[PDB]
Amino acid sequence: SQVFGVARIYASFNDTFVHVTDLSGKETIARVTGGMKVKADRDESSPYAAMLAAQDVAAKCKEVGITAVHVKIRATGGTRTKTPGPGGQAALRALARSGLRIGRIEDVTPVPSDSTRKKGGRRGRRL
Amino acid sequence: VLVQDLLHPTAASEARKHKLKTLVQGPRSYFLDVKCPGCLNITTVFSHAQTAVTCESCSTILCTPTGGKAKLSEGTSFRRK
Amino acid sequence: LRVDEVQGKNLLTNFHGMDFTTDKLRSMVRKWQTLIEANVTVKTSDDYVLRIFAIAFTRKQANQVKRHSYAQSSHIRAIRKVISEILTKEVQGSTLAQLTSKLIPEVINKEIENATKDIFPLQNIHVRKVKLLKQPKFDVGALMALHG
Amino acid sequence: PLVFKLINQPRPPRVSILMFQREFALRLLARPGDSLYCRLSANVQMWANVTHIMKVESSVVRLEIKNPRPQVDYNEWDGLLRIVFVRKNRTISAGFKSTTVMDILEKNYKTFLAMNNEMVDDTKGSMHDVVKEKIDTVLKETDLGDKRAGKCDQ
Amino acid sequence: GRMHSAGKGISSSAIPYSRNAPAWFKLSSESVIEQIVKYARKGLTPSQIGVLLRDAHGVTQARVITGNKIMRILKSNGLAPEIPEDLYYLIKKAVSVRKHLERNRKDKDAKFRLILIESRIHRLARYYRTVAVLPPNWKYESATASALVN
Amino acid sequence: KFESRKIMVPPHRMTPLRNSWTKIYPPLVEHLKLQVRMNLKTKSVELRTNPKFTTDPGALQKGADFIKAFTLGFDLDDSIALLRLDDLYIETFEVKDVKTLTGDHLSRAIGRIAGKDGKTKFAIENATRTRIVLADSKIHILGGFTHIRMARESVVSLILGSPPGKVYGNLRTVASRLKER
RNA sequence: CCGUAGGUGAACCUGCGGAAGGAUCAUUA
RNA sequence: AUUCAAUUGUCAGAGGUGAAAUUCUUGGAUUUAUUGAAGACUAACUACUGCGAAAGCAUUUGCCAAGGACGUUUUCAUUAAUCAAGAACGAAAGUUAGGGGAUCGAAGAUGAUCAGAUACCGUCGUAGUCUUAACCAUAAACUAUGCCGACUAGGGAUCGGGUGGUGUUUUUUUAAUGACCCACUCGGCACCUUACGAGAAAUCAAAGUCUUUGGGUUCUGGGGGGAGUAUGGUCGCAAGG
Ligand SMILES: [Mg+2]
Ligand SMILES: [Mg+2]
Ligand SMILES: [Mg+2]
Ligand SMILES: [Mg+2]
Ligand SMILES: [Mg+2]
Ligand SMILES: [Mg+2]
Ligand SMILES: [Zn+2]
Repeated sequence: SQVFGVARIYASFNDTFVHVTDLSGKETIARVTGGMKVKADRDESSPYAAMLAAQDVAAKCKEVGITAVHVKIRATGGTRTKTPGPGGQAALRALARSGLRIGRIEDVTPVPSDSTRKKGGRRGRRL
Repeated sequence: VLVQDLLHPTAASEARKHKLKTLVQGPRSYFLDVKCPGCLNITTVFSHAQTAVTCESCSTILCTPTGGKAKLSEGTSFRRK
Repeated sequence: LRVDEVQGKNLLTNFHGMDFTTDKLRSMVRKWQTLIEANVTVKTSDDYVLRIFAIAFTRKQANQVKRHSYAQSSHIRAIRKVISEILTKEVQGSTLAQLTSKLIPEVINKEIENATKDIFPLQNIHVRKVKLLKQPKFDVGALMALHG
Repeated sequence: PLVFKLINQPRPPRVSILMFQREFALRLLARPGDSLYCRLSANVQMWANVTHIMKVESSVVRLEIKNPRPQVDYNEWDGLLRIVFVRKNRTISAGFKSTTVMDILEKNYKTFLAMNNEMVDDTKGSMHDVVKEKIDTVLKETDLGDKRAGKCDQ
Repeated sequence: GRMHSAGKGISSSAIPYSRNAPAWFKLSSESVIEQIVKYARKGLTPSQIGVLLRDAHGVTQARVITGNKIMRILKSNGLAPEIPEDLYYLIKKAVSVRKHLERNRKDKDAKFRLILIESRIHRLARYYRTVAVLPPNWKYESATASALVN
Repeated sequence: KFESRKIMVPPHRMTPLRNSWTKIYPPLVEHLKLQVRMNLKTKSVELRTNPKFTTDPGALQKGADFIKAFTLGFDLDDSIALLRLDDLYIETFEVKDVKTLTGDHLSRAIGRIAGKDGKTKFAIENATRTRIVLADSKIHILGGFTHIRMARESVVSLILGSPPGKVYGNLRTVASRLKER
């Protein structure tokens, strides 16, 4: 019937990546960062930048003609956190809002069996 | 519980407690007189027989040591004492 | 699934591996039961080298009062012995098409369920994940026979 | 680097009056058997005669550069005292074969033998040779290696 | 109690009240002591004579149907061992764990258990030397312990 | 032009699901105009749409977000706030991600984010427009980025072992220039 | 705070391992 | 999983942040996909818990010896309890000499910044972190509670063993077991109520059986500093004990 895409959302604390290609990771189709859509450095990972970036990805997918898409979402993984940030959630809201068909929503975050030492030390890392 | 007989307890509650905590210490074991049907002879076996006791003529394991009580052979009769 | 061969803008695709979604594993692990992981190193009848990871568990029975149902370590070693034997003879008695044809109707965990019912009550048994390790000398007619 | 700016300049002055922090003034006046002893103690104690006047906490200290400067290269001496002063409590033999110290030192040695044209063998140090063991041989050849950084003199 | 440990377990043989022979027992004293001596020519230690006597023959204890203990009617025949049973087993256990620790030199727990087992051998050697059923010039050494085992 | 999403039901919250499901479904079915089907056996909820419904593709994502919210401890008034607003999003984070704690250290960190009768939790919902649910090792804050960002600064103060008085002082400082602007 | 190590410092910071002598709300079986 | 290498696609960022800033990106960075190599680690399962003298101990399998508990109409017959001298072990960090050195990372090299909400921040990173041979003997090494023995409360549990059930389930045709239930029973980890009793009180099945003062035994304290300092001795390569 339709053509499904393979979508990736990578949600750090400081940007978001909305990055999609076809099956098996052949050649990347649309590619945005958080920095290119708002030039303010305080708003790299804003949900406004996330929705406008995912809207431009949806425009790219519409002009190449891909309607259905399969998405997996992730954090950095590893020693840092597991579930994605809210920039990924706003990206999901934008891609569903865009009128593009969605196929599957899962969470392929790279999860360790047993991690190594994180980059904070004994005391802690956040503030 | 200010007063109760420690001399004459009720026998339902007396063998109900531990082996060593009775008024006179008694075992809770017995002896089994076992008849395997193949040779028809009386063999007196401990109820907690901790070794592989065979019969004296046939090589039939009458009981195997399994922890507390020794399990007897299947299809084999037994008596108390 | 891995792509190998070209037929005029159409592509033959071969088996490569199986996995679950990670949220299935996140829901699937219970805080009040004992988790068993069993692993076996496999050479197949069709000269593949494979790795099979099977997961078994501990049930509540229909008569339980206990709020937790743990298992002793000798029980766990016995079930892991049984899963290794069932998986080993099952993959040795079959080839790749029969492995895929027994993956879909859950025959293997049914063999686990009725072969381990004498050891412990087991629940939610599936092989989780399939790895290819060695690929043999490349064939042609067997792959189109898999396509045919 | 506070005393480094007035240890190697052209046309050295007559005297040097200045106020610094007091603990650096303890480092310029540290005995070799002290925990206060450092590399800069050696740097003043054979390039710049120094004594303490006018304790102010801060300290005044007086410096004079020796006009007959002794012929010691500052780069190699500074590097060796750095790599034995950072590992102050350690010894000297195993401290050189570190991870990346044991690249940059034989880089310095290969530039040191670039005008000497010494043949680097296939024996080169992992069992008995110049990257691993001839370093131990030449620290055995001098007053260092077993005597630590809080005991060796000039 | 329970020295060289922290357990407080009570798990032991009870004894029945009856100091006389049981009524259902039908075997004679000369028959059971010739049973004891034919089990003694097989070289077993007196705990196993008691256990196989309890299981396959139904004898309650040795002390009731004859007037003696087990080695009273074993040195009456003069088949008593030259060292007592439990001390000999402690030597066997010590040379077994010494074999393990000469195999593996990093096992600290086996070394500390060797210290505990050696303490038990010293205490039992003191007691059995005190009664002088052991000669007074007997001292433990580990090489002579391996000699007495082998 | 149908679309169905599949979502997982926790065992810890299926009894308030069957308790307050009568208050859950008719607001979204009436106002938001969707279709819900259960699978009580397989812990699954079917959120489906139809061309006979209204054309609104983003509210299907919103409905999956309501059930994703209800997955993680969240009550129904925050579902009303998620109905009415759009800037309000969800977060999880782990106790071990800030500081490696074990056992009673974990219990005292959960006590520090909880507080005596939940009062430091009360102080962090009222002064920041956030909503707090504590799991065994997961922290959950709803809201917008200016709100949840100062909630981040407070909670990584508190789970680092800073005393709650400094949390209250920094909390009213950031609340003061929050309501000032 | 304790133990160890280091840069120092007018104070003091940092690396590794421990302790609470520090504040369990809500929810459920 | 992380890091790095090889191959792959594509285009203005990636990085870090109270905030910015450094770092490296037409030789296509971050990221996507196919592999490979390295060394650590053993998450979720994980507590309502287990073992060990303590420190400590979470993948599977095999071997090696060890240990508690229970059962015992076995064996020895006081062989016991506590401990100056002496001895074994002893977290982390440290020390010598090797192998390895992925991540993290005190020193150092670097940038900063802009304010008195403020430097926590970044990037390389040596030592180390890992292992082998030998040292070192300290911790908030904590249950802040010596060890053995007896008595003075129950009950909801649980872990390991045992006993019993015309108890359940698992079928094959009834059993056998395995799992579950009940009534116990010892022996551990813990809980909740009291008060007879203690304490200054918080609180406590021991912190009770102590002015109605004696079951056995080992160590320590005598107002606060000076001070774990001076000095002597002792061990250690030293740091130091
Ligand atoms: Mg003792
Ligand atoms: Mg006792
Ligand atoms: Mg105090
Ligand atoms: Mg002493
Ligand atoms: Mg001490
Ligand atoms: Mg005094
Ligand atoms: Zn017979």
